[PDB]
Amino acid sequence: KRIAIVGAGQSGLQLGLGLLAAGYEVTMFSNRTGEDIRRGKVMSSQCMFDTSLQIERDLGLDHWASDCPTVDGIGLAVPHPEQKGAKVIDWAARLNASAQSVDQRLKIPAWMDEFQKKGGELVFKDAGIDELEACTQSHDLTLVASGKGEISKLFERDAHKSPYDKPQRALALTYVKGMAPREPFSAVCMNLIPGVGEYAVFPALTTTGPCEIMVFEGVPGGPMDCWADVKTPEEHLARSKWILDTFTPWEAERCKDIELTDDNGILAGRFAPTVRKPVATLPSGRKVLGLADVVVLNDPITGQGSNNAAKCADTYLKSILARGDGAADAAWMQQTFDRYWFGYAQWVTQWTNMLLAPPPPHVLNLLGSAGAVPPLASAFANGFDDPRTFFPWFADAAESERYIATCAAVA
Amino acid sequence: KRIAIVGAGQSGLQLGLGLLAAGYEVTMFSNRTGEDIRRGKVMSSQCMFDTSLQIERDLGLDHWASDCPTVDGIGLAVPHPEQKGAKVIDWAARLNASAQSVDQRLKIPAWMDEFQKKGGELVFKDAGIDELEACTQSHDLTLVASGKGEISKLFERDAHKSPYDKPQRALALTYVKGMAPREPFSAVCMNLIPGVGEYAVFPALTTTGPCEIMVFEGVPGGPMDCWADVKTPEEHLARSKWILDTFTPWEAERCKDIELTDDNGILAGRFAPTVRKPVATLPSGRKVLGLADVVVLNDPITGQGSNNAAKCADTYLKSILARGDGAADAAWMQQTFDRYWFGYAQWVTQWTNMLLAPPPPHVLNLLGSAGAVPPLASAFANGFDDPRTFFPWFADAAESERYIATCAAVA
Ligand SMILES: Cc1cc2nc3c(=O)[nH]c(=O)nc-3n(C[C@H](O)[C@H](O)[C@H](O)COP(=O)(O)OP(=O)(O)OC[C@H]3O[C@@H](n4cnc5c(N)ncnc54)[C@H](O)[C@@H]3O)c2cc1C
Ligand SMILES: Cc1cc2nc3c(=O)[nH]c(=O)nc-3n(C[C@H](O)[C@H](O)[C@H](O)COP(=O)(O)OP(=O)(O)OC[C@H]3O[C@@H](n4cnc5c(N)ncnc54)[C@H](O)[C@@H]3O)c2cc1C
Ligand SMILES: O=[S@@](Cc1ccccc1)c1ccccc1
Ligand SMILES: O=[S@@](Cc1ccccc1)c1ccccc1
Ligand SMILES: O=[S@](Cc1ccccc1)c1ccccc1
Ligand SMILES: O=[S@](Cc1ccccc1)c1ccccc1
Repeated sequence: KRIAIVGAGQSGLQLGLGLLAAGYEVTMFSNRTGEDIRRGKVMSSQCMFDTSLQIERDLGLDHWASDCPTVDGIGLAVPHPEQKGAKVIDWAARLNASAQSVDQRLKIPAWMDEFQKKGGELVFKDAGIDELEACTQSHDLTLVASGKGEISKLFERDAHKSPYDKPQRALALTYVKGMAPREPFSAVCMNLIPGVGEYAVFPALTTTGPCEIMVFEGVPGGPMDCWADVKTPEEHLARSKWILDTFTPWEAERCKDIELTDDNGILAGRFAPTVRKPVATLPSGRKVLGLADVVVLNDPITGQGSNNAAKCADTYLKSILARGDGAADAAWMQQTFDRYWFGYAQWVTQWTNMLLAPPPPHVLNLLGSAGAVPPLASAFANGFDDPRTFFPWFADAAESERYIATCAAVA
Repeated sequence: KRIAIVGAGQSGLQLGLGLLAAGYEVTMFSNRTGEDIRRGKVMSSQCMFDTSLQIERDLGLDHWASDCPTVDGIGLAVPHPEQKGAKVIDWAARLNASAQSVDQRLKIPAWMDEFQKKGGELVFKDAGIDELEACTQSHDLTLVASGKGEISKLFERDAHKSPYDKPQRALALTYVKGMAPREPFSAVCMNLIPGVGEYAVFPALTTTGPCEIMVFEGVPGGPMDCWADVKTPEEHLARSKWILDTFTPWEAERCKDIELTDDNGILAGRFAPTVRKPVATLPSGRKVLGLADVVVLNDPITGQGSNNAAKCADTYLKSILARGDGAADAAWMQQTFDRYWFGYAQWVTQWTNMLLAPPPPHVLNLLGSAGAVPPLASAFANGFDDPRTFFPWFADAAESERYIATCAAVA
């Protein structure tokens, strides 16, 4: 009934807090102080859809639900190749229930505070193998929940579940104040720039209050792979506006008076999508279990990492509670991951990895048809809450045409 | 905020009770009295796994949880072709959480009583088109939850989702007292008789207390398609013992003193697996929405119909609550079904329909390997709680060999 978790992030803290509430003793390692997280760089755009939000609600952890702006739909626009400044696709659909984006700079430090208040043992150290060897002698189970930290590479890359070994997009985030609110409802406003990349923007809550988060993804080497020469926050804001002016002038109209929320409300980087084997064996021969981004890491193009992290921690918590006094051996660890992967994450991952590649004709047809077939637009919007619902019609041309027909018949 | 439901069965009553608890007005049509259901023929073997049981718990509807025997694992046996009376495969695995089988003869009438007590309007009539036309003028939404009743055929068969148009098994149930309990834990004891059929048995709760339910499925025309000449309860019990004596003598050893729980604790029949389109249009042009077995009907070989019914009613209830004052139009109806189908039921249905066909070599290899690889046996057992977790390794030979390797590595 003693659990150790290395890494104080979304999944690790959600799990630790749920374990404490169930009467477990929990040790957690953090490599940063709460205040340094609050005031440091942004980490995510963390748009969480209703199913993930509800996992938090059910643990009593939705502390910002009233203050965080709701995200009430999804929109998709595509520039018109033959009409300057216009869109050839431009539609939106309401989400059946609101999404919300609460800055991890707010959430993770507040959850660290709650974790201590509820009796967790928070240990401050940049943990390595030595700490894992110690934890595995004093605890019944040790999890690594370290996200994109270097220690995550202790787990073996799963080549068969990882089609990519290089970054597929150049990423940037810009948190801003002063953006014209979307009317008549808020949305994830997605912009697909063929052969170039993607821009998405939606309202969120950060450390200085409500904002909007601009999310940029660029095909590497293309016109939106444009962050290498950006060296200051001012240059970052300027490059953000330049992208909108150049590729999505309809969005630039909302941005005449935007400012950064704070100089650390910016990010640029890239990584290869990666799936890893969940059980790592230490030099001693003892074993540790990987959680969330340690074992399933996706590009943010589908906005699923934090959703995955909440759903992964829920599955792992349920598995721990069901195990009782049973051994937390490698078999149990593997079966816990397997339920997450085969039951859910394989479909999130396959969908995301397909979207990173150039869209085949049947996908462009789906995106266009959604603008004239509102049930299909709704299927797209609410698929973000459970990407299993995209299969098999998103990936297969013949199935896509059947689903368009089903949607048109009830429009 | 007025909902009508035609058919007082598992899904219809679960949904109606959840709607009443959320403040809706609910009208329900039943074609039988509660007492006639209690004392009539059995309808199911209704083995419900933990996720389905939890849906009921969360609605406060688990009224028999303490009295119903738990089912704590799954076992699989296959007769040895070259050793008389022996098994070439014989293994078991524990379920991570208990399953339970509460006779629908107990549950449905008790839930009808609760439905009235909680303010539902229970109307007694064999409902037809006229009642649906009336309901759709006086209610905001009308659902058909009539199971295998004739009115279910109002919904159009979905040929593309229905690979079969004929029964694939001859079915029978026998509820008995006096069976030797399984030691050291209870289980769904499955017996696969190659080219002949399947026998499964597990403990349950019926109207005279704890029992075991014998479940027989026979390839049509084969040795276990053997119920046509059975005309009395005594002949039914005798034919049940004959199957065990002939094909599974190890199970017959537990059955030396079995008796029927009651003369109506028997069933024999068959049906074609069928998927239907969820929106039916009445002569008036008004529309009704199908629920559970009306739109997704599977053979019982995987024991999923009641599980599907609980999960379907949960999805539909969530969709209704999220809709608020939004129109309950055909688009919303279709999207509600689509989330159930693409998110979940398509995988239950594909798995079940594959199992009805003769097993390919890689499946026989999986079943044999599970006897020597306990993590793989556990994957099989707990897959019954969420059949999504069988994909893609159950259906594809190359993926099956990868998963066997994953399991063996942590054994
Ligand atoms: C640009 C960007 C945009 C995104 N947008 C979205 C979005 O809109 N929606 C969405 O759902 N997801 C989004 N994500 C993904 C989401 O942010 C992550 O998937 C989520 O944070 C995963 O949670 P986790 O618990 O696995 O890791 P994290 O929350 O990253 O936590 C890991 C923690 O462990 C710490 N750590 C690392 N190494 C060690 C060590 N050795 N010892 C101790 N601590 C250590 C790290 O510092 C970090 O604090 C986005 C990601 C990026 C990069
Ligand atoms: C032999 C057998 C064994 C099974 N074993 C299992 C098992 O182990 N595990 C499992 O999970 N599932 C099992 N099932 C499946 C499970 O019993 C059903 O899938 C489940 O009952 C579906 O619930 P439902 O609400 O859709 O329909 P039901 O529970 O069948 O309810 C439909 C109700 O509507 C009534 N009705 C019909 N027509 C009308 C009308 N015109 N007006 C009013 N009322 C009407 C019917 O009389 C019935 O009472 C089994 C099924 C069979 C046949
Ligand atoms: O992370 S962005 C995905 C993206 C889109 C466009 C340009 C960059 C990134 C997101 C967030 C929530 C829901 C959907 C998308
Ligand atoms: O309905 S039986 C399936 C079956 C097996 C063997 C012979 C007949 C039928 C069941 C119940 C719960 C879980 C698994 C199987
Ligand atoms: O990839 S296309 C457009 C796009 C996707 C994600 C972020 C930005 C743009 C898509 C759009 C909606 C639903 C599924 C896929
Ligand atoms: O169809 S085979 C054997 C069998 C299945 C179902 C009812 C009786 C026997 C199987 C066994 C376990 C898990 C998946 C498939």
